[PDB]
Amino acid sequence: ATQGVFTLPANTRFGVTAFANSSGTQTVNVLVNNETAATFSGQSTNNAVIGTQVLNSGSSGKVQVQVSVNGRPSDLVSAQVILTNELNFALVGSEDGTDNDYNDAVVVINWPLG
Amino acid sequence: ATQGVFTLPANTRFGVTAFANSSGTQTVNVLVNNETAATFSGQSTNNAVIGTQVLNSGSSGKVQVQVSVNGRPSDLVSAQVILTNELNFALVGSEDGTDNDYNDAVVVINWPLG
Amino acid sequence: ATQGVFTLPANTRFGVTAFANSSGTQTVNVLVNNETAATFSGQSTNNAVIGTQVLNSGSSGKVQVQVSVNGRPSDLVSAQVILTNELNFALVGSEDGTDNDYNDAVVVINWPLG
Amino acid sequence: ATQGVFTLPANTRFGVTAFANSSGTQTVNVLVNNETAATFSGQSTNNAVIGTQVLNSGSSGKVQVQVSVNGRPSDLVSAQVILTNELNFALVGSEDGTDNDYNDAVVVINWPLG
Ligand SMILES: [Ca+2]
Ligand SMILES: [Ca+2]
Ligand SMILES: [Ca+2]
Ligand SMILES: [Ca+2]
Ligand SMILES: [Ca+2]
Ligand SMILES: [Ca+2]
Ligand SMILES: [Ca+2]
Ligand SMILES: [Ca+2]
Repeated sequence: ATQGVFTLPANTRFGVTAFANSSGTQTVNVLVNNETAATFSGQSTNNAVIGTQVLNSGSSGKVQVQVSVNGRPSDLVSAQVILTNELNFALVGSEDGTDNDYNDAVVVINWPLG
Repeated sequence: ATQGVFTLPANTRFGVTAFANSSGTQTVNVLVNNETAATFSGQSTNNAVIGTQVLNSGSSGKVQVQVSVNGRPSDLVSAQVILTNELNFALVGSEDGTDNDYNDAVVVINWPLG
Repeated sequence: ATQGVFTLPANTRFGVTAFANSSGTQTVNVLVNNETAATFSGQSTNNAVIGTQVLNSGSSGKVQVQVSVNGRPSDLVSAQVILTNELNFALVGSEDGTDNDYNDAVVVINWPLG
Repeated sequence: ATQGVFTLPANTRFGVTAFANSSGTQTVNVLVNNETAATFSGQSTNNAVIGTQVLNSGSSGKVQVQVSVNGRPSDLVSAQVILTNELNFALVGSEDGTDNDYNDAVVVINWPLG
């Protein structure tokens, strides 16, 4: 199934933050309406917060997270969870190798802000 | 129901990261086996990271997130989500007022690391 | 925080199913736009299905689950989870006593159908 | 990533329930410790409960859900969510065709019981 794709409410600010847990350098791209809106990278085996940014979901509300290592797409897992019918988290994990820890880059999207 | 309390596997490293979205200064305390292990404080209405840390769950695995504003506890909402039977997120939102956006401090715990 | 309240897409069929795990007879009410749309009542300590129904979310999309035992409201916990940006679960647990298992009535709402 | 595989606490009763939403007849197999423990089949486009059973997770705690339609494996999506650190849901959706609704067979596992 497709993973790392989320429909947000239109014209809404959201946070996106990425964490690294890998010997390989992670690159995280965040697309809004199919155009890159943020890119983060780093290399940590201790959960470094390699990047954070505030974005707007725009007219479409379509947000996509992609992760690559050495130019090769990682395998993604994702879900969205909503608490008290108000607080939203879109969650992504990724695997760059064979150990299947799926933490090599972790991406958290949250809304609303403010 | 109790919120913000999570049982992690014992003796496991985990990440904890807090974001703020409120005019009030947020104080996030993270307890491991009922003792304060980390504390983050800050103010933002733009989802700023007010702190991040890596902790060990210890012998009990018991982790609790508390959120307060000027010493008064916020109302918490939380859940744990597990992707591909491996990647864990413990998620907390909090409300310091009446608008019920539950984003005033947002706390993300993730494991495993490395 | 309020629990057991969910905003569904409008005019959408959804499933609602209730399970019981308690010495007490559970009464589950499902409200659509603040009006009772289904009521399930039964008793089991073995996860028996006490009711299942397909309902329409109507013009508002507002769906609320209430649980009581001998007329006393149970304490609720809830969340919504979305898989592959398409498959939705609205999940409710409830506690009628002191053991905090939160399984006394378990309610699963799923959509889309068909 | 692997989907439909869950690690439950050992020697624990759990509920497993399957719903159908497809023109094709669904076959759901539930494995405990790699051995078939339950099997459900049926056709519905109205969320019929094609099976519900209480099983024991045994010494391993390993539970796997497989879904097929006239012998062809469906593509699976899955996640686990835990509410109030007590109430567990393991969720599976499946796609047998081209529309990517992922509801063709829906399987919900819940624990603890009683
Ligand atoms: Ca890895
Ligand atoms: Ca890793
Ligand atoms: Ca607020
Ligand atoms: Ca706020
Ligand atoms: Ca109980
Ligand atoms: Ca019970
Ligand atoms: Ca389908
Ligand atoms: Ca379908």
